[PDB]
Amino acid sequence: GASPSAQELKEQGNRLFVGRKYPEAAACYGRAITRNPLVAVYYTNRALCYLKMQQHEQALADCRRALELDGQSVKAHFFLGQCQLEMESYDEAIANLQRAYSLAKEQRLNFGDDIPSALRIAKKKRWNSIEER
Ligand SMILES: *CC(=O)Nc1ccc(NC(=O)C*)cc1
Repeated sequence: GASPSAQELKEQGNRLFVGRKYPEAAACYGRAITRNPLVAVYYTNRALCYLKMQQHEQALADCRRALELDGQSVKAHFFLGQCQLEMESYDEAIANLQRAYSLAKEQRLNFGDDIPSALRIAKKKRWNSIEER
């Protein structure tokens, strides 16, 4: 009988995630959330688990909750944008990826070419969507 802290469950979820045990990692992050539900990173951790499993509605809800808790979160806007892109909500996806870019610059955070690459892909898939449909 030990009940772990939220941070311990987060670390446990990280190890499960690296092992590609995403349902188990998601459940770990969920148990961290119940212990401290005001911590936005636990929600973006779980949202990435759901994205790996193509659970878009759950990933969307976690990203939106992370933004309620931290409206300036680069990660929440980025994974929200990715989720929306996979759901083909192209204009919302691009707008959230642009917000992630602007916030990362404001916050002095280096993500290499991650955000420009996501933006370029999102725009190209949007245009391809239209050039066909
Ligand atoms: C704890 C840890 O290493 N997590 C982690 C998160 C994300 C990724 N990369 C992708 O999902 C593409 C690797 C490891």
